Amino acid sequence: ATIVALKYPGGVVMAGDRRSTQGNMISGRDVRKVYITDDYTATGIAGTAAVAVEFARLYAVELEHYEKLEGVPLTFAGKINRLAIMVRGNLAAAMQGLLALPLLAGYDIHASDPQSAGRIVSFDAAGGWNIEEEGYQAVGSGSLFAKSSMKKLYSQVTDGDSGLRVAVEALYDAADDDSATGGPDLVRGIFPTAVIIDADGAVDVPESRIAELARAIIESRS
Amino acid sequence: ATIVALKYPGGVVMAGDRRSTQGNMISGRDVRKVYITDDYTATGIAGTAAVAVEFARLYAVELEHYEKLEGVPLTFAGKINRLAIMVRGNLAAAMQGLLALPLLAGYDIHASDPQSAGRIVSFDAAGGWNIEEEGYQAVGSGSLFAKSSMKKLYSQVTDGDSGLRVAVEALYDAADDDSATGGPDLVRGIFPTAVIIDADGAVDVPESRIAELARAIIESRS
Amino acid sequence: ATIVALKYPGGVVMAGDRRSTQGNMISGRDVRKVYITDDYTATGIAGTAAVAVEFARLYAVELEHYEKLEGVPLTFAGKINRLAIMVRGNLAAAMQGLLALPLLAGYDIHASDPQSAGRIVSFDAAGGWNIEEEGYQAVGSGSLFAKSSMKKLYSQVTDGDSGLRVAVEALYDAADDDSATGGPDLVRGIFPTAVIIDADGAVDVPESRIAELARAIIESRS
Amino acid sequence: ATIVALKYPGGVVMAGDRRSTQGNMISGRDVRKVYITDDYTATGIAGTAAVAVEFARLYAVELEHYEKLEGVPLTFAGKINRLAIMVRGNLAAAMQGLLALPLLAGYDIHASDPQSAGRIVSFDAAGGWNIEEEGYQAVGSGSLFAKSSMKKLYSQVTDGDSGLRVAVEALYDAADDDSATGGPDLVRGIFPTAVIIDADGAVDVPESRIAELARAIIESRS
Amino acid sequence: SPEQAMRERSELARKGIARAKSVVALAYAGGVLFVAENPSRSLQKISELYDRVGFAAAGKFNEFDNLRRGGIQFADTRGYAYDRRDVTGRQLANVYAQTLGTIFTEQAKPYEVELCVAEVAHYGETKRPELYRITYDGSIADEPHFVVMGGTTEPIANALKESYAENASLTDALRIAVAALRALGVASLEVAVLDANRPRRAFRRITGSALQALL
Amino acid sequence: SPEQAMRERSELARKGIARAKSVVALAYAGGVLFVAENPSRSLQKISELYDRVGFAAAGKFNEFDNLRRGGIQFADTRGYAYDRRDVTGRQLANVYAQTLGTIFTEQAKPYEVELCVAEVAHYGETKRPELYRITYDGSIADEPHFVVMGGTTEPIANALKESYAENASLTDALRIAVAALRALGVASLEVAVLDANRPRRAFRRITGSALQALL
Amino acid sequence: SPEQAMRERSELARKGIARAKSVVALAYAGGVLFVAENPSRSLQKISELYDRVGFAAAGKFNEFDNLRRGGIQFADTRGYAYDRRDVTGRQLANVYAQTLGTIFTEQAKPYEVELCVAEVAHYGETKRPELYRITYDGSIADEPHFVVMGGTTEPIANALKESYAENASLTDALRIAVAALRALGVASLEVAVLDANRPRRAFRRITGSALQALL
Amino acid sequence: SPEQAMRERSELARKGIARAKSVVALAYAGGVLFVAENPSRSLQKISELYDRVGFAAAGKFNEFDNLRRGGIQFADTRGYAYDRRDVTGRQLANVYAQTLGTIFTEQAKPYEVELCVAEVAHYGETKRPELYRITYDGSIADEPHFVVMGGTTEPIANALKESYAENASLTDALRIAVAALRALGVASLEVAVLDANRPRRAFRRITGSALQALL
Amino acid sequence: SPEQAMRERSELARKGIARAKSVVALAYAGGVLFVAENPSRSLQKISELYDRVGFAAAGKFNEFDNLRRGGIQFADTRGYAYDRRDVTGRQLANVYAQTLGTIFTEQAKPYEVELCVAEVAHYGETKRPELYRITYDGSIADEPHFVVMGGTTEPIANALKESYAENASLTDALRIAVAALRALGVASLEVAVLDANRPRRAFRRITGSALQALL
Repeated sequence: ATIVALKYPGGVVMAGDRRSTQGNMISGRDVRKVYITDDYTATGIAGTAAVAVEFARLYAVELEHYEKLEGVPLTFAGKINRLAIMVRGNLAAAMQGLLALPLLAGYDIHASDPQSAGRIVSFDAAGGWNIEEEGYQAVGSGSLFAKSSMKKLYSQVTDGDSGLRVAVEALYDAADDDSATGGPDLVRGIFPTAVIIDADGAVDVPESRIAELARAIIESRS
Repeated sequence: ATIVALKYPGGVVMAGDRRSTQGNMISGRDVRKVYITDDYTATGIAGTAAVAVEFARLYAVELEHYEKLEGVPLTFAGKINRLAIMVRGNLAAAMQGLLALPLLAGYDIHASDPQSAGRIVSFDAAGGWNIEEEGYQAVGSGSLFAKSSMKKLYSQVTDGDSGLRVAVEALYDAADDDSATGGPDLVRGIFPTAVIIDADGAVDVPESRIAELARAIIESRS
Repeated sequence: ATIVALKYPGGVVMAGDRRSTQGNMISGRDVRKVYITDDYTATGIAGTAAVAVEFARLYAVELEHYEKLEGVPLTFAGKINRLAIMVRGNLAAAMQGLLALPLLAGYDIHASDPQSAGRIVSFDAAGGWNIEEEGYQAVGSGSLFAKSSMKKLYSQVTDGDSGLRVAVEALYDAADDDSATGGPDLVRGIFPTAVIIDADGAVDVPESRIAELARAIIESRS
Repeated sequence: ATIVALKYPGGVVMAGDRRSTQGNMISGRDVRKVYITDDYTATGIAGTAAVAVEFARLYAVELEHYEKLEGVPLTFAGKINRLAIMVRGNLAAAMQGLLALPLLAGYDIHASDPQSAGRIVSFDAAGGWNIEEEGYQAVGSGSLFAKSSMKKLYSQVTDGDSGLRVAVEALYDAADDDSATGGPDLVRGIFPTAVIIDADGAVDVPESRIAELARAIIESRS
Repeated sequence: SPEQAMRERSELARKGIARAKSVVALAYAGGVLFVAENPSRSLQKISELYDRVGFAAAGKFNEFDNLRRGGIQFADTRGYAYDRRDVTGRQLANVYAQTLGTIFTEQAKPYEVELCVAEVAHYGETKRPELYRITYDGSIADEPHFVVMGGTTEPIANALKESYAENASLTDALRIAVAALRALGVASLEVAVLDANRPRRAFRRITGSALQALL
Repeated sequence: SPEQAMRERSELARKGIARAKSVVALAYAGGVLFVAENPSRSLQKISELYDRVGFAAAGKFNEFDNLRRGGIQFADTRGYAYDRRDVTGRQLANVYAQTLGTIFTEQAKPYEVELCVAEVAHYGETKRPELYRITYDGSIADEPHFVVMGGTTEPIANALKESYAENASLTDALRIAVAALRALGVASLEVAVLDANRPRRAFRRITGSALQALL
Repeated sequence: SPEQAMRERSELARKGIARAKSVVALAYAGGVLFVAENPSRSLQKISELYDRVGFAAAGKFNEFDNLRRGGIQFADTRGYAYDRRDVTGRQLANVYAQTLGTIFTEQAKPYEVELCVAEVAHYGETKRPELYRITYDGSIADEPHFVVMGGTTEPIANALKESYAENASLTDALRIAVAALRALGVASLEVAVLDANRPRRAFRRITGSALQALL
Repeated sequence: SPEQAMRERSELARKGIARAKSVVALAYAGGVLFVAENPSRSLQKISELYDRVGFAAAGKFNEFDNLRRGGIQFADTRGYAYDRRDVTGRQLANVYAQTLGTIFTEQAKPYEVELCVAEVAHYGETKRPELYRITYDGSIADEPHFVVMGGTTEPIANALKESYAENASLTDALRIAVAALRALGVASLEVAVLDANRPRRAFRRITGSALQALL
Repeated sequence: SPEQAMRERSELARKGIARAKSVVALAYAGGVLFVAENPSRSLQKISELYDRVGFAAAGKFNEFDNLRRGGIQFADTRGYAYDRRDVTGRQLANVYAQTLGTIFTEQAKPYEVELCVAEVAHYGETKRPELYRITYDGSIADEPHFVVMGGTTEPIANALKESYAENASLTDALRIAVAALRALGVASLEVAVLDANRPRRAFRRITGSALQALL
């Protein structure tokens, strides 16, 4: 399982693969791991479908509950703090074999420069968080291969389409190197899922755009 | 022990075997493991008779209690959530040697397309759940053989009779490969139990239909 | 220690041996392990005299307490449920070396067919229960030998006397194969104890009938 | 340490030795282990002087407290039940190295046949109790030798004097075979203590009667 | 002075029930019939408790709604602990009498409600239906024919004391009760039955054109 | 002023019992006979407590039903803790007197009940039956012949103070008590006995045509 | 005397609500319209509870603000425990009636508030809107057309009982309600709607020049 | 006003004891003699507490029965914690005075009882017997010769203030006390002694023909 | 009678505040100005709560000192749990209204205090200052220009209702408020401002010769 996130001028993009495994046995082929949590943020957890959907459900409930009580949404720092509290309150269970490390992507609407308002936040096992400054991040078992691919491909990113293409290619490289990550499935027609957040909000990327991008990458590598 | 479930156009079918074992010793020959829990759902737990009947009893009590308090039945997602809570609240005891993994089959009456309203939900040890998209699922110690048999036989399913026949044949293959699963007993006249759920509700399949189907399969394999 | 139970047309019979052991040392020769708990049920626990008498005492108190509070006796299913709760609430102590597995025999007066109203219920270590459908059951350390003897002798049972004779012969075979079970003692005059439950209620079998039956079996085997 | 009890026509007799040991070292030569607890019962615990005296003190307080509150003494079965509760409430400490197994002797005044009104009750580690039917019982580290001696000598018991003599001889045999049991000490003049319970109540046996009986046994064995 | 306080609390409760609308329960050939005046399709006065036990009430809505939820919880717990066939309407009527007596004694304001519990026989059995009436102070009475609660009950009680026919049909009994309440179309009427012919669950509501036909 | 409050609570309780129906207990040759006026087959005024101990009450149904359940619980716990033969009717009468005195003193409204506890001898023994009467304030009295509770008791007490015959038969005693209550057929009568000839459980109810024959 | 205390508490609460300002809720073609007089942009009288449920209140600000926070907490917990589509306005109205009745009975001073709960149909469905009115003592009523709370309600109730048109437009309904409240510009008016055409969240506020245009 | 409340509670308690029957305790040559009027063989007024300590009471049966059970529990616990010879009647009289004072002060109704504690010397010792009288408010007094409690005590107190002889026999003392109570056969009399000549337990009851002979 | 008790508690609180000294808060070009009469340099009437939130009070010192400490604790906990920019003066005013209403209702004596909460915009932002007034019973009002609390407020309220100029300077506003309080030198005056130009913490005190120059 691998989720990637990268920043482009005017927004941020996040994408993940679709495989779930029980040892060496493939247990799922259509897992969704990236969820929109509010109008300007999205979360991705590298794990089973249930853990991702449940963590995203609880985080979205907390954010909307605050918005309804107080009349205004939380600031980006407040959202990071609430997520960090939820992650920290699970360390004993994580060391008991149930560890969920999330990745957060968002757009800050109160920033002075809108072209650099995209944000990426990662978390560690102890519950610590870091705002990333290089422009990309990856979590999961193929995260090192994906990060090494983005390190070489990031110079080509100039807007949303280039960023989406680079994210799909990084996921393809992670699948090429690690067997717990699933590649594009042309026989069944299953492709990675992506979310784009910009000044207008977080939207889901349609499956045909991802399919055309993945097919172009495959013909390029042939 | 093995329970199978598969989707056909207009409904869903679920069936299980009748054997209980204590090591290599046969302890039961007439175990019932599939129970109707409400008018449109059925549950199957791979285990002893008492665990299956008690889990089904508690789940049915919870569903009817909600229906009586609120005046309306729960949605399908609410039923999944309640079952997932019950499964999750048993993980320590499961790792203590008492693990019960249920399989849920149902018909959603609020879906827009009635021919695809059948649902199959599986659970994992940690309590996670997945809605299945391939059309069939199996749990138990012979679940891999049954799933490999359904993978090859699923193209023949076009309605309720074909689905019942394919389910019985998958259980026969599981019994042929794994000794904890019991096959059709012609000397004693004991056959697997099945439930069919469609737009009119969940009904038990009579024993003579299953008996004729199993006899035809046996003469085909001879 | 072994207790046997079998169903005949019009009732049920239950019998147990009289030996208690501390390792290889004989510690008791007159242990009673089968007790009448109400007007239509009897219980047998394979163990020491104190455990059997105390469990039977508590179960009888519970049944009579309900009957006095509510004005009516419990149904057979309610009695099974209460016994299962008591058995389940002892699992940690059972794994601590004090395990008591009971066997229940009863006559259901609300059944439509009085000739098949006899019931036999067994319990497992985890607390699970099963209603038996073959016509006989045995618990204890000689239960396998007794069950294999009843499997061959059950075709001769046509009424209460035949059932009593087959039960005594099964206990004799268990004693012949396992040293923790005591056989008929002709020097001291100690014989197994039996209870017969029919439409008129549960009664204790007199010792001279059992003595004559055991003597006839012994002369037959000589 | 050994305590013996046997039944004669018209009553019961109980006697114990006087030795306490700390490993192989003799730590006491005048330990009293048999105590009168009420007008018709006596208890004996195989152990140190303090444990025997304290257990007997608590049991006597409980019996007299009930008699004062309710105006009548408890029945024999009620006394057995209270003693069994006290013994059961000590199992963890017993497995922690402090195990006290009591032996109870009594005379039932509400029995229909006064010549068989004597009772002997033994207890096991788990707290279980048994009413004895053979006529004698022994507890302690020399209990097997004493029981094997009483098995051969019990045919000579016809009244209180014969029973006392057989009890003293059984204690002598236990001392002859096991080194934790003390024999009659002729140099220091220390002899076993005995209690006789009959229709008139429990009385202590004077030391000179025991001394003459022990001297006659010693000259017989010389 | 305890007698003055008891008299005042009783007067308060009886004024409270006197200003409410009327619900009547009748035993007929197929079970028990519940008829109440309710212009709201959203707040119900008649409900089920268990498989063969029914609930009806008159007075303040929130108080008897709380009572109905508590009774459902009690019946479900008892049925799961012992078994389903061990739950009867007598136990529910007794538990309601105890809780209403406790509320009347300990609480600042008594409940202004009147309750009725109805039970029918199990499937394939013949037994006369039972009707229990529980009053605000905890008094419990057993009625063989009919129960009238709420509003002015004497004229309705007379109009039913006459013309009541045992083993009557559903249509005749419905018409008779509708006539008796006047001493009302599909709207402003809530109607339910306990159907003894049903296999497990005897409670069902009669709504819409099906109720229109039977009127 | 404690005296005024005590007088008012006593007056309230005695009015409450005065409006209830009458139950009478009589000692005869075979044990104790319970006769009460009860037009309901569903709410019982007479019950058993233990093997040889019986219960009877008059007044508000829910209060003495709660008392009867508590007494059954106490007797069952005592019998299991010590043994069965160690449970007597004196202990039950004492525990009832303590709880009624506590309710009379601490609670807002006293219980409007009157209780009677009856015991008979064990099987194969000869001992005179005992009757204890417990009053709402906690007073306990021991009666040798009969107890009358509920309603107007003076005329019934006279009609039984005369014509009472020790070692009378079941039929004669039943007829005598039925006559005395009038100062009633199979319906509206609840009848039970404590039968000293029974091996373990002495309580049994006389219902239907068997009661009709003995009248 | 319970009746005097109840009368005084009711009088206190009704004086309290009588001195407050008026808020009116109206059902129109696209959902429910909330119009209230509020000269403050900082303390709001109208709020949302869940996806299709709205909140309105009149009286003391802190009391109904506490009630609104409690209702939001209840709705969020219920939606997370079962699921989102299982949360309706009926449950919220019932829980509000229970808590207001408890406050009226147990607390020293009753709440001087009047509440209204509104629900609309889910996206792509056709169902009539529901309006529930909850009163300080816990009374709950179901209204089909409109609810008027606070101040003097009879003239506003008449001015809306006439001229009310079902399936009216947003502009016509807004003008009609603004006219009825006079029996007020962008300032001193708080306006919100429950828009049935929205996919998930139906609540939105109309502020500023957008409200000016629609007037 | 605390003084009015204290006066009323004292008056209530003294009326309560005034309507009860009389029990008298006398010191004679062999110990202490208890004589009481009790027509019941089942409810006892005289009891033992410890080996050489006796109990007597007058008034309401359930209150002093509760006190007697508490005293037995206290004596048994003290004897087990320290030892048997460390339990005296002074400690019991002090604990009774403390509990009666607390009941008189804190509880709604005071106990209408009067208690007496008697102790005798241990076996093979010579010491004068002690009699302590504890009153409902907690007052404790030490009496050297005799104690009279219950009913009208002045005439009995005079009839014993004369004719009392120290070191009298059992028969003479019994006759003297029986004479003094009249200012009664085997029935209606409860008689017990604390016998100083007994080895451990000094309490024994005189019943039946043995009591008849000594009269 | 709840109305009499509420009237008496309100009268007590309003007498309590009437005997206190006056504090006035004014919105000017650079933020909010606090001016109070305080002859003590040691017990302060004006304080800060958070980065841009200020506190002022009138009445009994210990009560509003306790309130100020509680508000500081609440603001610090909220800022640490969510973040600093998520703490506003509206939440503090709401929490103060809730706690003052609870004290007015449940406690024996109400608090004789009047509170004011002021907030200014964050650094580099343009937003009008907000002034909230919280009254002893829990009433909360939002004021756009100025708040006057304590003593006789009508003449000061008029002297400020005239001559108040928006976007005035610090010196002019200080002189104007000093003039209005007379309807006072460096001593007997406590002066503080919320300076919107400060980066993080907007609260600062004006003491000594710096205050002398600006007068």
